[PDB]
Amino acid sequence: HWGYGKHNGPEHWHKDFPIAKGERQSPVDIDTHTAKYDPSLKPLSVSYDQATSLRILNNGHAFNVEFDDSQDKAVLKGGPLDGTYRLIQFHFHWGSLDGQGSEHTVDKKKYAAELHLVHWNTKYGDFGKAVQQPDGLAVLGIFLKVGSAKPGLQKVVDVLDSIKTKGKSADFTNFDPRGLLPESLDYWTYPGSLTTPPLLECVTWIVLKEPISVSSEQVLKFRKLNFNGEGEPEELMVDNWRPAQPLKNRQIKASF
Ligand SMILES: [Zn+2]
Repeated sequence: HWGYGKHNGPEHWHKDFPIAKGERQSPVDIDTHTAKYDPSLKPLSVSYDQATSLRILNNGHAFNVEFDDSQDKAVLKGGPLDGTYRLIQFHFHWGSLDGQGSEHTVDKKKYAAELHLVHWNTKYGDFGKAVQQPDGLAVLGIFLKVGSAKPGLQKVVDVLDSIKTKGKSADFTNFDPRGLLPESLDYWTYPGSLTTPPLLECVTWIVLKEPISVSSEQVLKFRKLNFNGEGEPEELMVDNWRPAQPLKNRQIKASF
């Protein structure tokens, strides 16, 4: 029964998911002055040319674009990672207002939204096994600021009318996730967690320094989605972000 409201939101999650107060929770504030350049970090390798998108789903918390991860088609390698991580889904977190919506912050700055490209370590064989390992997932996080339209986002924006409510899905084949990336792959990296229940501590976070720009009309369309199911009272899907969590005994490393 978790969500983002006063009564079921992030301040409540620890009662069902005690790891909410754990040692490696996400997101965090990235203090750009404290993050250390790690000259031994490799360039990220983002290999999305064979990505096979299947479906888009309103899960009552966000919308997920899901990929065929039955083989090594779209993978993330390099940077801080050992081995091959397969793309399984992406989703966003966003705000009711342009001044909030991101989960990570940069020197306490909040962006309008944040894109999460979720990958799993193929050495664990399936996604459900991967989330029970400390190096099971790699999530590529990309900030969204409101400015110019992102052309490669518009196919996603166009289909949101067809998945307005919780449990609706639509076929979403032949979507190229390369169109959501900024020019630069400079990043920050730290060990953390899923930012939604069950809050598992299985994620290597890779957060790109360069935001992408989306238009006010693009993010407006995200805010027309509904948290509720069809035939239930309308609740706009806005402010589906977890606030920054204590850094505790962690260092954020910069690739640049
Ligand atoms: Zn996320």
